[PDB]
Amino acid sequence: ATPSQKYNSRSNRGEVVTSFGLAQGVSWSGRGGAGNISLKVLGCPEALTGSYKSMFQKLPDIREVLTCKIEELGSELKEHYKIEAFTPLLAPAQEPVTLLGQIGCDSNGKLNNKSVILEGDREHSSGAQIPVDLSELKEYSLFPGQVVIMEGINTTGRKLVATKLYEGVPLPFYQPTEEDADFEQSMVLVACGPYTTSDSITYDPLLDLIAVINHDRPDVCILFGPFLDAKHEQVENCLLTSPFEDIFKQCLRTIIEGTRSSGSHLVFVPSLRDVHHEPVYPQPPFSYSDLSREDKKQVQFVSEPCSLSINGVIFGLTSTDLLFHLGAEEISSSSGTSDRFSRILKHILTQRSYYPLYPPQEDMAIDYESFYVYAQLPVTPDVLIIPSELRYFVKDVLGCVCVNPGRLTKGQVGGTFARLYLRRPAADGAERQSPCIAVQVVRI
Amino acid sequence: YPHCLQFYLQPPSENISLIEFENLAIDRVKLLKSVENLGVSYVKGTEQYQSKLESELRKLKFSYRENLEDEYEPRRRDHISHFILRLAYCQSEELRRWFIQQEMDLLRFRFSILPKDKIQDFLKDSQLQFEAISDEEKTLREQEIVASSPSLSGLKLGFESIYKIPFADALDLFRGRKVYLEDGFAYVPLKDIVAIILNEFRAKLSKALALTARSLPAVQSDERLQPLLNHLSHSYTGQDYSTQGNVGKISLDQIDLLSTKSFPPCMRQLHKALRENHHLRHGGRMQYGLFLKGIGLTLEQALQFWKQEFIKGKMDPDKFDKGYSYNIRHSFGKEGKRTDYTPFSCLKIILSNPPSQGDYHGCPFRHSDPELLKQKLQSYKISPGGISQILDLVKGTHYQVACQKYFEMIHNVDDCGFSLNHPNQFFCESQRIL
Amino acid sequence: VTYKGREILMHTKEMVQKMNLEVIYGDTDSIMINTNSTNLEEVFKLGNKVKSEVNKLYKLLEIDIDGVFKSLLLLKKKKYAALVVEPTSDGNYVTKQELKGLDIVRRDWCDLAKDTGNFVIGQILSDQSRDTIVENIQKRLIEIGENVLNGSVPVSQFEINKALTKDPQDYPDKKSLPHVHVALWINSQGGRKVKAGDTVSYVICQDGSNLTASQRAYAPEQLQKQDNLTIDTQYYLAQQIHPVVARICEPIDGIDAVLIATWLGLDPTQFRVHHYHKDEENDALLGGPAQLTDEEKYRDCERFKCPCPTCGTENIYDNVFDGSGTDMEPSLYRCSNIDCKASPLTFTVQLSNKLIMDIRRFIKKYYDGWLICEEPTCRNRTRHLPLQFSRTGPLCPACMKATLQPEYSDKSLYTQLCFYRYIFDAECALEKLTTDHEKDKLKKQFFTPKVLQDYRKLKNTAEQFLSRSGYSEVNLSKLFA
Ligand code: SF4
Ligand SMILES: [Zn+2]
Ligand SMILES: [Zn+2]
Repeated sequence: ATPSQKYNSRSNRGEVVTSFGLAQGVSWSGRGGAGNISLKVLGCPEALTGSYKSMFQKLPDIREVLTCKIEELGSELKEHYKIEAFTPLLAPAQEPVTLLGQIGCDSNGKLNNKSVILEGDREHSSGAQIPVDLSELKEYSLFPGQVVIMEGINTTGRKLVATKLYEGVPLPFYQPTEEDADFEQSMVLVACGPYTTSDSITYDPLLDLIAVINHDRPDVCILFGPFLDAKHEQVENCLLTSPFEDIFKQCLRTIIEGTRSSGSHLVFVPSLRDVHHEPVYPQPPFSYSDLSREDKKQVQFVSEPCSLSINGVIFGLTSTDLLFHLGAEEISSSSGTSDRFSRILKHILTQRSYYPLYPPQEDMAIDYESFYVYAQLPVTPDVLIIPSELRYFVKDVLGCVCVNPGRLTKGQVGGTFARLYLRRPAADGAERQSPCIAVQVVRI
Repeated sequence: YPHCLQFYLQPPSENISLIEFENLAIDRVKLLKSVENLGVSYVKGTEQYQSKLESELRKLKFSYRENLEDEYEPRRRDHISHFILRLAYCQSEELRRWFIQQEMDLLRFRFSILPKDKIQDFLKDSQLQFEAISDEEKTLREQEIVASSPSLSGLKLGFESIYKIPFADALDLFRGRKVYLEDGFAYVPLKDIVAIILNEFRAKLSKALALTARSLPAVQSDERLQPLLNHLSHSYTGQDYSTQGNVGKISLDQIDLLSTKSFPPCMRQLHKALRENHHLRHGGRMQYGLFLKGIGLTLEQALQFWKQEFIKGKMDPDKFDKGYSYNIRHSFGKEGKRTDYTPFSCLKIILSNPPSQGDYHGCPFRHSDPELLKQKLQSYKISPGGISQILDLVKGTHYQVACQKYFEMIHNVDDCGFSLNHPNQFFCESQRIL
Repeated sequence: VTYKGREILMHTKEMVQKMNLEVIYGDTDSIMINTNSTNLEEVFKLGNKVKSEVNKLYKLLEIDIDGVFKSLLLLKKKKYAALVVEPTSDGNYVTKQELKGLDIVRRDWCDLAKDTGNFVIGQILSDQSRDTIVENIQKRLIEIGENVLNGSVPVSQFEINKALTKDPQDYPDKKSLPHVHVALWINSQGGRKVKAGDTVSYVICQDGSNLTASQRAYAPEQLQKQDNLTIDTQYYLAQQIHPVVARICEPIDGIDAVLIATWLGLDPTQFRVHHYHKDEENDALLGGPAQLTDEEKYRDCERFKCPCPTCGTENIYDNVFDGSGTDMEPSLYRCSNIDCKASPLTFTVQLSNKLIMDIRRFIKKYYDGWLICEEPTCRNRTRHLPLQFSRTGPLCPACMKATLQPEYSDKSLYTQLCFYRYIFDAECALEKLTTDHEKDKLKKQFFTPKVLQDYRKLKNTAEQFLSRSGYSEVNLSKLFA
């Protein structure tokens, strides 16, 4: 009937929208569960193997987390750039003096090019704040809560004027081994919910996704949340006749049973929009009980943000729309000269965390102790997965290939999902050799 | 928890809900305060004292002889409660001494309850060795025990069990040559055994409290336990329960006779000062108004009462409205609670806002010197012996026990049957006596 | 050394308390003692006696008298207003007018507000008794409220001035700032523009557009030349005069911000609806409550709303039972709408689902981390926790001398969750009524096993959130470590 009528009458069915890497045949397929497939969570003290501890916050401890982050980034940047020595923010120095601190918006609104303050660290500036003037600065790209070293001149001690910004240095890549190069090419599927149109519960997009998974027989499939969106009008009005947990269990069991024949490994990444799960960031892995031996072997539940390795390739998984949040509150010298996505991804890779913006967007809850101990980048990931409301894309920045597949369903219109081959190349030769080979964002 | 008595020297490491934490702390504070008051009023050995403390322990479900319920709930409650109170009381030396005294009284009582047949295992379970001699050995050495025995009259060596203990553990006992020794082991009766047990327990408790006092700064950081543990004893009331919202039928005219028949001394003298002077300072006005609200005076009745008294003050009734009716209605009404919404308690009256010149509020026992206490008691027509014992209790800083004795005197009864902690409870019990 | 110092200081505090005095403040460098004495010589001899007894208790401690205050209003460390008693010859003394920490940081106050603040501070620093001071202040506040309400006050006194640090268009929060709104209006409609460093004058007005006050800020001459709109008296009473006076009067015992609102006008209802309930709480209470009761515990907690699926009528669930006396009926037995015959007990699922959403929202609201400055005059409302910190808490970036604290405290959220579980805790609610035969008849007539299971499920829907709830349980291992 009328519900989800567009999905039954969409012409773009199965038509690839974007390609990256090398030209590849339309008949994308893998070997399925056959062959040696490695799938291991990595780094960052195990990234919430268990559920959680608390929803109780302490201001001094949040302060400790923030200052520790600032000081760690500062030590790394100082040792890399061979900076002589930092100075207190409030010290009036006639000669240009390097200053360390995190950027912040003066008021509670969107950051403006002349409404920016620098907040220092305790061990150098005692956490003092000082306005910064960007009139003299030529090229810059800032957002709230990013750690920066600014070499401006401050002759009065009450207002700094910027003169140069130090591009932050990314983490070293993941050093492979002989076993990693011993892996043949494997195809990876990645899709992000919601899996039903804005006015439906039939979950037709999920059925189409299951069909394509079965047909292609990919090696590993990443499914981001939400699986029953909290913002869905059906649940926002609490018209459902079944508990949230029951509906989520039904959807998960349908997904699991649908892909039994494919033999493809399956991983579920939670999202903040999941109504039933805990609404806090970072999120622990989903909970499920009805698992057989084969199902338990084929399905893994991972936390979010998660940094898992498939066949020795570091994947950066984050379900929250980080790109949109950063773009909302990011300022830069030039807009059309460079791509916004490029510099936002640059910031994500540089800041060494899975959510560098601070304070986060209103529709987001971050537990800062668990975030500090579980949501830090271990190494510049080989591939970064950031499903975002922004348009789908596949960029290659600082070596890392960042893919935004896009939401699987926009309102009532069709969405897109990303396939990508992955093959660790020769152990030696070119200095940088991205394991990713080809990427195809394709319409569902 | 092998035994009911136990020595508290192994802190628990479980997890409990915050509500359980607060309930345990409050229950144990109530038990300790009851122990103190009951020991002060009565004698520590009379069957009345033991029975009353038994009833208190049963109602607070803190200890009992071994059974299914005792294994799980009362013993763990006692353990965690004792350690929470350790956290609460290690702040000051006076608090430490008070806690030690009352814990010693409680331990002595519990020991007296404990049947003899089990004491042995308790001593074994206490982790220090005391050995009981055999009947044959007791018969053989009865003459020696009697000869070495203290001034205890006669040769009667009754059924009291005799134990074999190293002389080291009876230093203060055998140092006076008042006990028999054999191969370095001393033979002691039950009373001296319990004395030794309590002495060692006191030493252990003192050391533990000193350590907790040193360790406090680490644990005081928590914000959801500071307001509870800081004033657990100093300024926390043991379930006054005489809160705002009571019901009753009080006639405004009758107030006067009630004041001379069923009011505690604080409210009695505050009412007399009001009637005689037609005016009260801020503190006394608030205290008495809150008390009248507590006893059952409705808002219109209270407004009429205060207005009628203030017409005699020679000031404009419209001025009365605009000035004080707002305050009275706010007291009877909306937010600002815990200072205006709630009637005061004996503890708050004693410990807060000492009266000054021209101010008649406060507990008379705590805030007026003995000469004026005697004057007031004489004016209240109480027997001289009653006045003497009231003054004795006041000198012992047991003001509430003194008020309890005053209640018994004026009501011409022997035992009041409760433990006053709130003036409105005083009035309610008096009305119950009619 | 610090431990011994704290020990001796606490002992001195308790001892001087035993001396029938009361100590109001002290940190290892000073002790303010309230003497309850109006005789200077008596105070001096009492100070000498306490010094002598503490000295003979601690031989080498050399205490001394630093100063005497005839009357003092205490608000915080180095925050007070006092009449310093400078002793002159022949025992006479001069009441030098001193006060620290009363400085106001922002200059966006009406002339009338400044006058009211000056009057209040002068009255409090007068030598007359507490009752007379309170009576004078109340009379003046009532007179000012009536004068403003009836329009007798000159409009010129309602004018407000505020400087412009940046250009009007460069303020990120231009929506919420009245002065930048007026700057934009004058720049657009008028001629000469307003630049950084200039001062803009504005007066709030009532347009009837149900907008925020900041959006209604109008120029003074614009108001004088327009008649369709008038001055917003309610705004001026709520957050232009109440802040200044309550910053000083609130600490006084027996007077509360609610009482000031009642004196000033018809705010009380909408005020306590729009009132901050943070500084009111203070554990200083010397023996008041033990653990309160459910009535006063869950008073601030938001009640559980729910739409009836059949009719859509709103239902409020503020307790397990509803009615009075004989008709103690479960709130789920019948829909709040008399016309609707659908028992909510049928729609438990929806209920549970809604409950989830509600608690979910609250969690997010708690994690927004909105910090508010405590000084009523500033009341800066930010979300970026400042690294700069004070002894008690975060330092206000606007008030370099103040303390931020959460808008939605963690314990507020804990109380909300406990209220949610209590609303459906049928078993416990069955133990609060004394009349046993009433319990028997009521439970046999409604509390069948099915409804018990439904209520238990509703309990669990919030108990599963409470189990992982942030030190709602205390770990003894850490405590006794
Ligand atoms: S003990 Fe309580 S009731 Fe008795 S006089 Fe003192 S305050 Fe009043
Ligand atoms: Zn209905
Ligand atoms: Zn402030």
